[PDB]
Amino acid sequence: HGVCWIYYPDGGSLVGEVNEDGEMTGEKIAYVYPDERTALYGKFIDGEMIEGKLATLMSTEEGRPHFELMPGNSVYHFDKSTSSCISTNALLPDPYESERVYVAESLISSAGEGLFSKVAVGPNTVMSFYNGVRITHQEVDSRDWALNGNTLSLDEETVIDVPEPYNHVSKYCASLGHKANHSFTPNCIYDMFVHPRFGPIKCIRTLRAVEADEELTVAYGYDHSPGPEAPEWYQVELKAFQATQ
Amino acid sequence: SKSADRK
Ligand SMILES: Nc1ncnc2c1ncn2[C@@H]1O[C@H](CSCC[C@H](N)C(=O)O)[C@@H](O)[C@H]1O
Repeated sequence: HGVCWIYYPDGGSLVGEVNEDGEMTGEKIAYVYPDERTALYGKFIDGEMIEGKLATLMSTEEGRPHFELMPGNSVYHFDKSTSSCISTNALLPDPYESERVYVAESLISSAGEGLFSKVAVGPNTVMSFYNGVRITHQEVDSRDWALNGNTLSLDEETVIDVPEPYNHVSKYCASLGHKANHSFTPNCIYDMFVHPRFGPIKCIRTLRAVEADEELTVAYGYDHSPGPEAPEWYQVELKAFQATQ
Repeated sequence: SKSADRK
């Protein structure tokens, strides 16, 4: 009975035959990443991934995709974080992100680790996902900056955080977006992303072509006239940036 | 406001 594709604004999609009630429910449903090639294929209920196995979208006939399964028993499920649990599988990487970025020492002095591109990509490419626990703006804005190194606003109601000890990739590597450092001249942006495992989160997307082994940076976008409400290191850099202008 | 990328 034919096949539906639902594209999110970020370029990922859900694809499959819908059931009698018109739900994306079945054994042969897939989520396809924004490369229109990497896919998680298997059992979904009402568009929610129950058992998605890593696959490649090879071709499409009369609108109907063909998937070849990748080796391994890489399987994924919808596993939205809570305020305390960042993931059921903190050490299981996202397979699309794995092929595109890695973590290494930042090239920015005294900035710890940073996120780097594995491959040359063009503009508008989703590179990495910023998943974390979900907490409130009230909580975040009421606590010390020391606790807010990794907080990223998701929307008016929710802030995503990667709190200790999940700021170390030895404890958490299911996503890596929290490892991109700040620049006032960035090559990437944060953008909304609907992820079949993490749910509604943000991703890191290039705004220009990037080379292999280039460090990926984003503007953190703190309020410069709430001086700035920002960590001291950012305040130093903001002064330098305005000076160059 | 103690988080990145607020609208
Ligand atoms: N431009 C910059 N200069 C110095 N420190 C930076 C920076 N951008 C990010 N940071 C550091 O990175 C933290 C945000 S998370 C980014 C990844 C982090 N460097 C890490 O190793 O896990 C900030 O708290 C700050 O410690």
